[PDB]
Amino acid sequence: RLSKLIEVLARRIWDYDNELKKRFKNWDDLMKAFPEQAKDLFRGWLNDGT
Amino acid sequence: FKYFDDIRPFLDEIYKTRERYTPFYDDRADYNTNSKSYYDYISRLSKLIEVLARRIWDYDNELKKRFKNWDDLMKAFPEQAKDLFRGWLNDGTIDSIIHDEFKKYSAGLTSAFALFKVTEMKQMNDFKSEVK
Amino acid sequence: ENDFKYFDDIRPFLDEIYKTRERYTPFYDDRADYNTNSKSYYDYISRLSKLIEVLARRIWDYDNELKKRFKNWDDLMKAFPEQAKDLFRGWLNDGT
Repeated sequence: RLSKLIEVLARRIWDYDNELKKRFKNWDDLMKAFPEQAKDLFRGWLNDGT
Repeated sequence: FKYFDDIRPFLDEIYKTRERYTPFYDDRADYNTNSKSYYDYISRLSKLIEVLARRIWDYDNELKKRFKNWDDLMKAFPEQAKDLFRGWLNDGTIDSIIHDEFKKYSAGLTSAFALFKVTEMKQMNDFKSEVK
Repeated sequence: ENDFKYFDDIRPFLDEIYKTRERYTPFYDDRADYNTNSKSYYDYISRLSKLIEVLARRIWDYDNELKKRFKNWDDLMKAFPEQAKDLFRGWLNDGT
């Protein structure tokens, strides 16, 4: 039973990896491409309202 | 340090035994009852329950690194917003701010008090026509 | 002053065990074969079992904590244009 239990939580660690590699392929793009996005979104024309 | 290693060469490590030749008739295992096998099995099985907890430490160390990188970039960001605004002032888009600041509000205040003053004057002409 | 005799009322009970600690062999005996029962394998996996389940649950419920921690990332993302326009209206105050 303890062998089955370490197996199933090892599979839980693997789907943490499968989730988290995908999250960091997403996130670090935003942290790499941040200044271009910072120049881009700031030029939106809500500025006259401010 | 994020490495989804692969799933199959870990699930065989829990079902693997070398089975070395420990001799019978020695004092390594005196009574050779089936108890020292249990000790050596469960203690060798609880290695991987340290392993994946170290993997949890790897996750949280990485996320601390991630949010720290974000926090330092947010420290740096007003140094971009300044000189961005200097780009916004040394160009000709001051014609947004001075024209949208000037004309609409000035004409609104002048026409508002002009309408109010002419309406008040019409009220006073009405009032003197009432009085006389 | 002659105070703090808390180091001193220990003295008649600290010489006492030094007296009856090592002068025993004319007064006692070495016989009777007391049995000692000490902890087979079932107490060993007792010592290991609560210890593994108390971190087995505490890595099973890592997902909801991590779910919080990549929820507030997107909370920061949706809070960021507000903070950018709030930063922008700061400098133009002196700017205009």
